[PDB]
Parts: sequence; C-alpha cells; structure tokens
Amino acid sequence: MNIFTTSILLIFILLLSPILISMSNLIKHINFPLYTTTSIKFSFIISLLPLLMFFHNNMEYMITTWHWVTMNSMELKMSFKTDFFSILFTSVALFVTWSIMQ
Amino acid sequence: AHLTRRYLWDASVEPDPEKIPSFPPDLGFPERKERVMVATQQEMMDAQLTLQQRDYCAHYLIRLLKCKRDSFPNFLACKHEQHDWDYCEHLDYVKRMKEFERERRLLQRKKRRA
Amino acid sequence: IRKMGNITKIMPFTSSCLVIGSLALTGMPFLTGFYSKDLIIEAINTCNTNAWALLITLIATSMTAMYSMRIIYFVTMTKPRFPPLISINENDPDLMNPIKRLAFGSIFAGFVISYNIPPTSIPVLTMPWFLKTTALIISVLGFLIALELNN
Amino acid sequence: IQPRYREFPQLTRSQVIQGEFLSSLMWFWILWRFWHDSDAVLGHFSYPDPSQWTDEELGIPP
Amino acid sequence: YRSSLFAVSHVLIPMWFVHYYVKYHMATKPYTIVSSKPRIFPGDTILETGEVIPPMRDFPD
Amino acid sequence: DARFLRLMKFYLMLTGIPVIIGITLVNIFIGEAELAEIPEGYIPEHWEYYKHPISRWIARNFY
Amino acid sequence: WDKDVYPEPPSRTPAPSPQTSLPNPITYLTKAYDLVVDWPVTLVREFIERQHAKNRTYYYHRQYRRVPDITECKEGDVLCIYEAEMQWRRDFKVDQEIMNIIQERLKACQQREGENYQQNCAKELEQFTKVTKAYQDRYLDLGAYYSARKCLAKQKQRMLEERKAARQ
Amino acid sequence: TFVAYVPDYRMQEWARREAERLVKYREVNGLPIMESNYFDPSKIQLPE
Amino acid sequence: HMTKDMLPGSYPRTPEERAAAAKKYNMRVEDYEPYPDDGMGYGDYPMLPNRSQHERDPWYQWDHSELRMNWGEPIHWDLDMYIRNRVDTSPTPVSWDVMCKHLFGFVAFMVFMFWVGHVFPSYQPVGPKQYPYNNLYLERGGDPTKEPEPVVHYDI
Amino acid sequence: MLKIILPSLMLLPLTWLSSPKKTWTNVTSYSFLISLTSLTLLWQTDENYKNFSNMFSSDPLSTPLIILTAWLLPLMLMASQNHLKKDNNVLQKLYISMLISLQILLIMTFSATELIMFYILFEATLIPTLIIITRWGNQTERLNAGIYFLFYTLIGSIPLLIALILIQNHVGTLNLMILSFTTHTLDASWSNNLLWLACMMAFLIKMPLYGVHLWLPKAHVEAPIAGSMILAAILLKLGSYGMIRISIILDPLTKYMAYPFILLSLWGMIMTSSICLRQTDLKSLIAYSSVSHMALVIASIMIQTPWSFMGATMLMIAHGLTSSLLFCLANSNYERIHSRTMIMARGLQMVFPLMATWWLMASLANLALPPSINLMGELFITMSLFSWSNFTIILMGINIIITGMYSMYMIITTQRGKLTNHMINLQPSHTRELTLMALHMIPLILLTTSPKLITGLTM
Amino acid sequence: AFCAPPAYLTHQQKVLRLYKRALRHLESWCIHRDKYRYFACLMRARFEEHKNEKDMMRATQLLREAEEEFWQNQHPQPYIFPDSPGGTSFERYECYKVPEWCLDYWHPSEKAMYPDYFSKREQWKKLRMESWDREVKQLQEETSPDGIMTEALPPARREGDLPPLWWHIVTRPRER
Amino acid sequence: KYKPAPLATLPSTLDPAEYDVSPETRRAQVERLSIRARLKREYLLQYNDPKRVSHIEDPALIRWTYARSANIYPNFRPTPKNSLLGAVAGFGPLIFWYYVFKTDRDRKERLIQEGKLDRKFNISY
Amino acid sequence: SDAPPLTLDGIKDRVLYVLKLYDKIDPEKLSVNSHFMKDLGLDSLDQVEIIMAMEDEFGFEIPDIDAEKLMCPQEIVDYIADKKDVYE
Repeated sequence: MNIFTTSILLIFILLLSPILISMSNLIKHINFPLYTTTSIKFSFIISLLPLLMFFHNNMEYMITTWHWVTMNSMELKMSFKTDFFSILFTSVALFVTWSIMQ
Repeated sequence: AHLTRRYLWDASVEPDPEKIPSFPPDLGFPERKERVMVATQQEMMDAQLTLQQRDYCAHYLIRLLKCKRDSFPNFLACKHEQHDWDYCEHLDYVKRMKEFERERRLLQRKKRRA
Repeated sequence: IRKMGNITKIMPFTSSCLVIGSLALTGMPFLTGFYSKDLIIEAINTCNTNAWALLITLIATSMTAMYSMRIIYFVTMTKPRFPPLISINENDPDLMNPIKRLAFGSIFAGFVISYNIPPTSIPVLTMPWFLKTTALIISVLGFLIALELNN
Repeated sequence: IQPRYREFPQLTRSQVIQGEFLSSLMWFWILWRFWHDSDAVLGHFSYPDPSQWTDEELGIPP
Repeated sequence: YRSSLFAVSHVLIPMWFVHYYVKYHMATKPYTIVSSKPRIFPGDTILETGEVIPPMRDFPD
Repeated sequence: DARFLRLMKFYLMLTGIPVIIGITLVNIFIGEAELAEIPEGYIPEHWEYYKHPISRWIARNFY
Repeated sequence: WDKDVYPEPPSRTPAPSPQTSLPNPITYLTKAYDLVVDWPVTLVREFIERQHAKNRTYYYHRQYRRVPDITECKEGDVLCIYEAEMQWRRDFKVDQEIMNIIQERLKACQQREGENYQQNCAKELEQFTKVTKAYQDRYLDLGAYYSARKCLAKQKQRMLEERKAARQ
Repeated sequence: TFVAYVPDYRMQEWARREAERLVKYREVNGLPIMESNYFDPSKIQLPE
Repeated sequence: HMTKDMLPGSYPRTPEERAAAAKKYNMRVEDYEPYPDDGMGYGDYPMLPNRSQHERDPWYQWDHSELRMNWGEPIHWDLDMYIRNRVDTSPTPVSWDVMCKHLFGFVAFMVFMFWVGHVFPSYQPVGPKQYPYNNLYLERGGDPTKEPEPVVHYDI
Repeated sequence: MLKIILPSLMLLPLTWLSSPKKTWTNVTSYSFLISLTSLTLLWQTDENYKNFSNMFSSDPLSTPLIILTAWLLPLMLMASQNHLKKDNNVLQKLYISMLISLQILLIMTFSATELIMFYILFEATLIPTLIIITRWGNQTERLNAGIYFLFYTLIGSIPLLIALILIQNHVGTLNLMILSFTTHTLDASWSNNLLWLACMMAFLIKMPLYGVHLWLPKAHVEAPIAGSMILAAILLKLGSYGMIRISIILDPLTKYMAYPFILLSLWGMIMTSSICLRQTDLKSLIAYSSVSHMALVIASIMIQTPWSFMGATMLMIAHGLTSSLLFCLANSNYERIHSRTMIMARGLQMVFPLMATWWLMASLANLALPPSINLMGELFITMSLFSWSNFTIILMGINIIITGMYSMYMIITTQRGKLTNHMINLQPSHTRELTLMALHMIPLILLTTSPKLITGLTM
Repeated sequence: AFCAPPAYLTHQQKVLRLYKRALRHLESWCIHRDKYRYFACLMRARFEEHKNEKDMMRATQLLREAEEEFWQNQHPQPYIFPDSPGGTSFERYECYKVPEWCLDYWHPSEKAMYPDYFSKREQWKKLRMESWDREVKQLQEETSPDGIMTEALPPARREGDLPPLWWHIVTRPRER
Repeated sequence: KYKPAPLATLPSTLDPAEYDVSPETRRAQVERLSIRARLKREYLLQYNDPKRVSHIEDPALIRWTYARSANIYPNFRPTPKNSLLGAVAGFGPLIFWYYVFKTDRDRKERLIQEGKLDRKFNISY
Repeated sequence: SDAPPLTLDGIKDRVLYVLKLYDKIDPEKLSVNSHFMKDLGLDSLDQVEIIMAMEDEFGFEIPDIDAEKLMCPQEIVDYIADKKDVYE
C-alpha cells in the first residue's frame, strides 16, 4: 500500500523532470528528445505495476496528497482516484506517447 | 417479427414489456412454484459486486472471480467458469422470453373471449 | 491521396501496418477492434434502442469499411500517380521500431484486456446469428461495395 | 539515400521482410484464436423458435 | 553504464524521496490514503484471525 | 535573453539555496515539536503556543 | 491522530491461494523494493528522530477562557459586545471545521465501503443531515457581515415561529 | 519564507485541533455534534 | 506627420470638396463615394465594396502580405472582420440558398426520424430482468424497519 | 504603520537631494525595502483584527491592497525609466515625488478606519494622477481625459461626504467596527434610499459600470505607463474597498437597491467584452477588459455573500497585477514603434522569442486559465450569482467565451503572424522590462500556491 | 509573383486561364493520368474548334458561357499545390524566414564567431550606399511628366553601375 | 445555377460588368494603375532608402483609426431610428433580464415562506 | 527524409527530357533557346500545357503572370532558379 502511491507519484515526477531540465542550460549540450523519450519509457514501465496489483487485488485507491486551502466548510486538496479507468489510461497513453516521441 | 406484427399488422395484442405482471401470476398454474437464490446477502456484499451485476446468477460469478484472482498471471485458467456463467445468463434470458410469450398467449386467450 | 499510389511495392512496411489498422477499425474478428466493437454492436440491437439511431449506427459501421478500402485503393493498389523523383527512406530505426511496437500492441492488448479485466457488466449471449454477426456481415458488404465502386 | 528518376528503386530486404513478418503474424494470430473461439462469432447457445413451447408448461387456460 | 546511471538518477532517488513522503507524512494522517476494502470470496481464509468461512449451497448441473 | 535568464537564475539561487539549506538543517536537527498538555503550574508564553521553531523564534524576538 | 475521531474500520484481509505452477511477481517485486528503498529511508528516519529527541521541544494548545454572551450585554455598550462577538467568531470557525471533519470521514467511509455505499455508508449520512440541519438553522442567511447579533435575531425569529405553531 | 512559516493564519489550525477535541468530547458524552439553537433559550425572554 | 487637411472631415455636399477628399485619400473621384448621411459617425470615409481579403490577388508580393493591402490603398472601414483570420467571402461553387436549404432539410429529416423512432422503438421480445431480494430493496438504501410490497419472482 | 509610511515620506527628500547618477537606484532599492517591511501585517495569528490607534488599522481585506501598492510603486519607477530620458533631472524628480505621494495616500487610506479620512485621501489621490496624465502624456486629448477623470470623481465625492455627515450626526461616531457594533435598520423609505445612493454612487462612478466607463479608456490611453498601471490596479480598488467597508450599515436596502446596478454591470460586462474584439487601440482593449472584470466585482459586492466577497478580492488582486503587466507589454511594444495600433506591428515571436511567454502568461490569466486566483474568483462569484438566481450563468458564460476569444485575438495580431519588414527600430528586449514582467508574474505563482492570505473577511 | 500585371486584360489571357483552371479541375476529377490526358485532349479539340474565330460577339458569348459551365461543373475540393495558396505548406516556413536587418543588433560576443560572413556584409552594404543616389535620378530624370506609369522598373542603362531598387528583392531569404 | 449574396459575392469572371471593352472603363483601369504604381514606387523609395534609422508611417492607417475613434461625435447628427436603436440597446434587454430575475426571486421567496424548497446541503452560499 | 537540392545541370537535363518526350512539334532536337512560338511555330495551348507539365514535374505551381510570358527554356530555368534560390 506504499509501492502503489510511490509509483503513481513517480510517473508525474518523471514527466516533470524534463520540463525542469528545460529551465536549465543543459539542452544546448544534450539530446532532449531522447532524454524525454526514455523518461517516458520508464514512466510506462512504472505505470505497469499498478495494473498488476489492481488485477490481482481489484482494489481501487483514493489519495489526498496536498491540502490547498480551507474555504469555510468547503476545502480543497490534490486528490487522486486511481481506479480502473485512469490506472489503465495512463499506461495506454504512455505506450502511445513513447512511440510518438521517437 | 413482433415489431411489424405490432406496428403495421395487429396493433394491440403484441404485449408491452413494462407491465408483465399485469396478468395474475397463477392463472394457469395450480399452486405455482417460486425461485431460489444460492448466495446470501452477506456473501454478495463482502465480494463487492454491483447492482447490474448481482442477480440469481451470482454464485457462478463468485467462483469465477475466485478462480480468476487465484492463478492471476496464469490467466485463461477460468474458462469452464465463464462457460457456466454465460449458460446461466442464457437460462435467465430464456425464462424472460418465456414470460413474454406467456403474456402473448394470455392476451390471445382474452381476445378469444370476445 | 490523389497524387500517390503503388505504395505497397514502393514501401511495404507502412502499407502492411496501414492494412492492419484499416482492418482493425473495420472490425476484423480478433485485432483488438472486435473485442469492443462487436460487443457494442450486440448491445445496440439487443437493448431498447431508438430505431433511427440503431439504423444510422449500422450504416456508419458499413461506411467504416467503405472509406477504409477507399484509403487502400487510392493509396495502395492503383498506379503511381506521384511525381517522378524519389528519395524514399524507411530503414531508419526511430521510424521502423515504433510502428512495430504499436502493431504488436494493437493486435494483443485488446484481447489481453478483454480477458483480464473484471467483468464489470452482465453481457447478453442469446440472440440469432443475424444479430450476433451483423457487424461482420455489414463490414464485408462495405468491402465488396468499395471494391465495385473504386473499380 | 541515392535517389532514382522515373525508375523503381533497389530495395533492402530488412524492411520488406519486417512487413511480411507483421502481416503473417496477424494472419497467424487470427487463425489461432479463430480455431480456439469459433463461437465468439456464433455462440455455443441455441436461440429458440417459439411455437415450439407447450401450453402444457407455463400453464394457460384455453 | 549510462543505462544504470539513468535508472538510478531518474527512478531511485525520486523513489526514496517519495517513499519518505508517503510513509511518514501521508499515511501518518487520518484519511490521506484510502485502501479500498479487499474482495473476499467464500472459503478464502484471513491472514488475521478470521476463522474459516462457509461456502454456498447446492451447485446443481 | 540568455543574459536575463542567467542573471535572474543567479540572483535567485544565490540566496534561495543557502536559505533552503538552512531550512532543511533546521527541520532535521531542530524539527517540529510536541503537543505537551498544559500543566497547572505553568502559564505558557506566546513563543510556546506555536509549533515551528522559526515561528516561535520570531514570535519571541520581534512580536 | 485521534482514532476515536477517525474510526478507521477494521481490515478483514483475505488469504493467499496461489493454486498454479507459476510464481507470483509481486512477491519478489515488493521484496526487492522493501529491501532497497525502505532500508535507507528507515535508517534516515531513525537518525532524524534521534536528533529530535536529543534537542526536543514542546508546545501547548491555547485554551480561551469563556466570557458572557450577547444576551447579558447592554446595548450601546461595546466592550462586552466585542468580547462576545470574537468568541462567537471562534465558535463559528470551529463549527465549520467540524463540518469539514464530517465530510472527510464521510468520503472515507464511502470509498472504504466501495460499491456498497448505499447500505453501509448510510449511518454517517444521517450524522451529516442532522449536523447540516443544525448548521442551516444557525448560519444560513446571515451575510458576509455576519455576527452574533444577526445569528441571535435568526434564533429568536425561529423560536417565535415554533412557539406560535405550538400554541396553534 | 516569512509568509510560508507564518503560524496558524486566522486560526485554520487551532480550529481544526479544537474541533477534533470537541467532537471527541461530545461523541463520548452522547451529546449531538451541533445543536440547532446557539444561545441558551432559558436566559432569553420573549413577548407574546 | 499628419494635419487636418490630410485627415477626415464632414460629408462633402459639393464636388469641390469631394475631389479634394479623393485626391487626399489617394483615390479617383468617379470611384469615390462616401457613406449615406444618417449621423452615425461614418463622416466622409469612403464606402468600399463589401469584399473580404481572401479574394485579393494572392500572388502579387503585397507589402502587407498578411493583409494583401498596399501602402496607401484606402482601408475598408470594417477590416477588423476581414483581416483574413476571420470572415471569408470566398465564393462557393454551390450557392447560399441551396446550401442552407440542403442543411435545414437534412437536419429536419434527422430529428423527425429520431422522434419517430422514440415513439415506435425497438426492443427484444422478452420481459424485464429479475432481481431476488425485493429488487435488493436493502442495497438501494431502503431501511431495516419496513416490509414493503413482497416482490416474489416465480419460475415461468 | 508609521514603519511603512515614514520611510515612504523619506524617499521624497532622498529623491530631491540625491545626485542624478544615483537617485534612481537608491530610491528604487529603498522602496523595495519598504515593500519587504510591509509584510509585518501578515502575522494575523488569531482573528482579533489589528488596531494601532484611533487613526489607523489593518484587516485581511486591506493588507493585500497595501502590499500590492507598495510593490507596484517600484515597478512604476522602473517602467518610467526609458522615456523622459531626455527630460531634465528636476522633472523626473517631480515625477518620482508624485508617484511616492500616490503610494503614501493609498496606504493611509486602505488602512484608515474613519471613512472621512478615507474620503479625503480618496480625493487627494487625484492631483498626482491628473498631473502625471497632463504633463507627461503623448497626445492632446489628455486634457479632456483629465477633466473627465477629475469631475466624475468629485461628483461622486460630494453626496458621499453629505451622507457621511448625516451619519456622523445621527450616529455618534464614524469609526468602523463601531458602526458595526451599533448599526441598526432603516424604515426603508425614499430618504434612506437616496442615502444609499449618495453613499454608493461615488464608489460606483469610480469602479466603472456600463454607464460611466467613459473616463477609463481616455485615461489609460492618453496617459503613460505609470498612470495606467495605478489606475488599472488600485484607484479602482478604492471604490470596492469603500463599498465593502460601508455597506455594513445599509442593510436591508441593498436587496432591492441592487437590481438596476447588477443588471447594468452584467450587460456592460458583455457589451464591453464584445467591443474588446473590435477595438483597435491595444490599451483601450485592455481598459474595456478591466471594465468587464470590475463588473463581476460589483455584482459580487452587492448581493453580500461570503463566497462572493472572497471571489471579489481574489479577482481584484489578480486583475490588478495582470493589467499592470499587460500595460507594461503595450508600452514596451510602443517605445520601439510609437503607435498604439494593434495591426501595425505583427508577426513577432521571431525576434522577441521570450517576451511572448510574458505575453502568453498574461492572456491565460485573463481568460481564467487555472490554477489561477483569476479563475478561483470568477468561479466563486459565478457560484454566488447562481445561488442568487439561476439565470445568470448565461451571462457569466457569454463573458467567459468572449474573453477566451479576444485574449487570443490580441495574442495573434501581435505574436502569431509574419514579421513586417519596415520595423527596423526593434531594439531587443531590455533586462529592465523583462524584470518588470517577471515581477508582475511570479507573485501570481506564489499566490496560486498559497491563497489563504488573499481570501478576504470571510476566511 | 515578382513581375506585376496590367490593369486591363485580354481575351487571350482570359481564355488561357480558363483553360489551365479547367485542366487542373479535370486532373482532380479524373484521377488516373490516362483519363486526364484523354479528357484534356478532348478539351483541346473543343478549343481548337472555335480558335480561328475572331468576332468579339462570339468571343464574349462563348467565354461567359464557358465560365458558367466551369463554375457549375468544377470540383468542390480541388487539387491545391502545396507550395502555393490553399495548400499545406503556404507560409509554413515564414516563422523561420527572418530578414537580414536583425543582424545589426547582434552582440559582438556572438558575431565573434561567424567572422567571415560578417567580413562580407560591409562590402555588400558598401555596394548599396555608393550606388543609391544614382538609382534615384535614373527615375527622377525618366519620371516622364506624362504621369501615366506602371509598376515596372527600368534597369541600369549605364554599365558598371547597379540597377534601381534591388534591396527589397536581393536578400529576400530562401524558401527552405 | 447561381445567385449572388452578401457573403458569396459574384466571382470575378462571371461578373457581366467585366468583359466590357469600354474605352472609358479601360482608361479608368489604367488610371487606377498609374495611381497604384506611383504609390508602390513612393513606398519602395523608402523601403530601401539607406541611411534610414526608423520605420514608415501609414497615414491610411492613422486616418482609419481617427475615423473609428474620434471623428465620430463631431460628424454625428442625431436622427430617429438612430435614437431609437440606441434607446432599445440601452433599455430593452436590461429590463427583460430584470423581469426574469424578479419573477425567479419572488417564486423562490414564496416557496420558502411556504417552507418547501429542498435546501439541504446549502450550507455555503 | 529530405533529398538534396536542385542544380542547374539537373534542371536543364530534366527540362530537355520533358520537352523531348513531347510529341506535337518538337523535332527531338531542342536548342536551349528553342523559342516555342517563334523558332518552333508552336501554339499557346501547347505552351500552356508545357508549363503545366513542368508544374507537375517540380511539384510547385507557376503563376499565370509568368506562364504567359515564358518563351524560352533558359527563361524557365532562370525562373525556377530565382524561385528556389539555387547555386549558392
């Protein structure tokens, strides 16, 4: 129950990392397209794990990472709902996006 | 079929799907029988099923999901279970065909009475 | 399309993959299109669906094959109506590997998922053949008609 | 690579045999799971023709 | 070599930071994570005490 | 544009990174504190009803 | 983490029945994870907690003494009105946070019950409807310039209506 | 930095704490979590 | 630099003013024709053909290649909607009346047939799916203290 | 509060006596120090509002405006540092002094309790603006623009003052929170109705409706960057703050004394958002956008709901910053060209590759792209208005759509076409103006992150 | 697209343009080049039939019936040429087609490299100012007071000296 | 066949007023040409004019802006259908929206006074 | 997948290839300056069809303004060269 959220946040962290690199000065030295393609590949390989755990448990998951505000009985927070739909759509989208990037 | 039989041919006898018990339930059965369930509320709850999912055909499905989880990576190991589950749903759809036909024949009877 | 042709001979790889995709979209029985499209075409006629809606839906299921074979003919079976010069190149890996991976996916993942996901809903497996095989029959019809017209 | 002009180019075997690979693979898989699931298009179940039932069952008054 | 270095610098380190975050800032709070209840079946025993459970009645045909 | 980017990144990092580092060292060594209930012989002060060390430090020195 | 506040119902975990001739991937996968990742993280956590304990610090919870209310408060005079209105704002904020707590516990119960939310997730909904009738009859139509005076007028009009109903 | 390390801005933390404690108290003692009447209707007096 | 003589003015009611206005706007008199006088503010700014800018000769290397307009060529009062990123009067092989007729006819036919099919739908010749426990009267909330209509389901 | 004011009253002699080569830098950096020190107000541990004397005070609804003003001062300075470059040192010193007087007045008023002090400061705001607009413009109609500005404002001012007198006499004092703890209810007759009018008419005339939006475009056009900044950012906000602080007494009148003003505000939002499509002058487009958003602010202010007030404050701050930024960008593209027209310069982004990303990041904040305080405010206000009636989502949506349209029209007629060939005067970006853009933006990021500061009274 | 057209036209060019348009629309209708050749020959015969005729009456009549038949039997979605209007490459590169004068504002730290090319810009601009004023008198001397001119531009009637108004044409970036 | 429209103008060729062979009309065309050529030449004597450190001024653009912005009220003369359209746009729609909102609010108010409208969960407003 | 650019020799050889495959009047021996209407007694139809064939051979389009005036293969080549900016 810790590997799951770990992966679900790691995929977003991977996709972030290049964007961050964009800010920096390495691009003029580095092959940004291959960098991003491979980061996406590893994001997909990560996203796969949720599929195995989900088909083996069929346990949906719901998370509230960060609490943004508290607006007088109507709060807000970065909430994820890793259920069948999204946990599968991530993998499909990455399987496509890796090829598209190449 | 019944569609045109209703729309361009005879216009009333063709029954209505949404009022089936409109006729008494034992107009031709001397002490008609009733149905049976082979899985209890507690089981069909703890197994976390859905409402368009849990019918009188639920035990086959429970055994199916057990055999599917167990040996998960060796999937395709639950096929004699799917066959039986589809068999039960076929049986149910046949029961419904038969109830519709029953109402059709009973309307035929009523109209024969006039 | 009006300025291309002979794509099969001049470029077999993309044409093979394009045919794969075209037939999958038509609804070929086991190419990851079937495993959703044909259950959908079951339910569409099996439930209390509005007549005109059902009808235009099946017409569209045919027009799928229609314009797919349109692509096929106008791009892959007629003559090379494109300019004389040629600098073809597809032996590059960054363009030959992705399509390969995507074809393997488009052939396997549909089946894999249809057999691995929890069975959300209760299907309906009791109907006549002329309602269980409607999509198949009508797509074959589209193939024949497109051939006749393109010729 | 070296272009041509109003002529057909000399092609390599890798790309063409990869295309043949993909297509033969599709045909193989189709035949395999057709063999294994010939009923997925027909169904193992028999749809009934009413007028074959009996007023005996589903009791009716005549 | 670069394969291993990339694996490290783009999977491992973030994994360490995120495991820290999760297991000591998120599961340390009332309803941050919600592990949907598992899908029990009949017969299935329990890694907790959970005495044996009963199967159903007749399975004709 | 290269000049603006580089100089802004400098004149930010310069004090952002030392500060963030001090913050990390504080959270590690000092860290947050406990919800010690109120004894019946002590009247806490404004620099003790707040959790974070930096917060209570400021509340003790300035405010 | 007051568990009496946040129930956290029990966890009827199932058991493993791996009946096949093939190995579970999750076994080795999670073993290797718990091996390589949790080890350093756990050691570092212990280090941090030890430094904490050696340079420990405490902090209390502010207890606001109570005071008279708007009722026992002569009009025109203010000091009393202020020392009452601010207490009332505190109470208002606390009630809002209570609402938040109820909603959080409710969403928890819902998800943790899954598809059976219509049967086992009905208890908390009753606490919700009750608490919400309360929060409505208290703080519904005040206005961004809300305050004890307007809340009291609300209460009083409602009491008068209920009493007229009772008497007829 | 100053802002981010400001404490309990307008009490949105002390209040959460206080609500937790009060809910514990009342859940135990059997009272309801929120009464539909705020001020004591006894000390109050009304016309006819 | 600009000046009143070079800027617009009032509605010229005399060819004396008209010709000077035209030579100012860099046009020719016999083509110059201002807007009517309803006092909406048009003043004396020429009235030009209500044509878009997708029409203009696209080959000539205009100076304003994004507007296909030359330097002093007077500017259509309503250019803001003819900037070529907007309304296009590019003539059509088909015509206005006939295209509108086609579209409306098609859409009317479609919606009419949809209503028709809703009034005379399709459905499979069977009854309604059954449900064991009073349509699961519990799992749909129900209550633990009420015995509503006993929904018994029979065999055929 | 003196800790915020006195130094701002020392920047003046500082400017006067400092040498030319150093006055700019000295005054700028020290104004930044003032901006920094202006954060002490954010130590609002508990709900007990801050009161420093019978003459000053702070609040959650005022503090944001205070900081925003103390931080827009130096941006005005900087953006006012390439033009008037051939104007004498004494003249530029006068300009600086006027800016600083504006800052000081705005702070004192956004802090003061007694609405009469608030009013004298609200009306002393003029002289520096009128001056800045007449003596440093670039066209001729600036005169008529200043006249309109001044006289609209004073016509508003008068009955406001008369009603403040009627109050000070009927009631004993004018101090706020005393007005609260001793307010009452009115017999709701024509007298009290005209009183409601004479109290809100000035604040409205300032925060423009459809009917009196006329002095805004003239100002923002004929006037320079600093006047445009300060108008679009604060001198409107003064009306909103006054209305918020004063409406506390006029209950219940504002239930039926609002329908005309709400109607006007919404219809004007719509018509002005439409004109923003076909308004050539860039600064005029920006001004009418400001009108379109302040109409939302007003519609949210009247009906008096907490969600509405918080949304008003959010959108207020957001629009202030975003409009200052857009005006910086306009000025920038003007100094190189000297023509406000939108369709003259086109097809940039090939020579100002970065600047675009300071153009883009503004539009997206205008059309309410989230996560932004802009959309948070628009959305909470739409919620309040939906509750107040179910037939206002219509207008909310029409406005959202027309905005999503003209923002991109503006992006695309200046940074999306193909480059002209006679604009040889395209001096590349200055680090100074890039800095101004970055400084207007970054705070949007930080506040999108932590907005609890920027909520309002109700939070 | 460099030379400019005359104000009026002639029957000749009108018929030519109708011919080219119809043949393109036929290439679009009838895809196969064999069918295209066939029907193009048919259209050529149709034209050569009335070719030798010269009566303006029959000319205008046939032309205005031909344009109507063309507009009524044209292709809805014709065959556009990519590099020309309507296509999928028109202006595609204008986002990269920068002009030269962006050069002057380079920084010396950048034009440090690329030194040779900047060693030749000067001798190019030097090839402009030294021969500009002359390019004016060539017109101000030949600015025929008749005052009826076209958009054409005369060459350098002298030798050695350069033509008039070559800047806005030379230095026009590539197409890429 | 084909008909004109305010959108799809009659294309160039089909226009009967084209194919005319009038000497006067052709002379007008050639005069337009003389004009346009003078303009383009005056423009090209500046596009390439060396020693230039500035841009070009488009007086047509300036005059267009003047006529859209500030030449309006002076040449404006009020008349009916104009005053009428103005009063319409300024009064009608406001009042329509107003009747709508007032009717809705009165409905809601009487409903609540009856004590019916389900307001459950309307805790924040 | 960009092929290499075009040069004058290639352009000339191609143009001769095409104008020789032409059959109407060309006596299979074209001088680079083999004027169509003057030096070969051709027709406007033929010239226009030549221009169209060249358009198809080189992908792009030649506008009428210059199609009507081209009367020399050397002129066609000069036009193509000044359009594609060849021979650095």
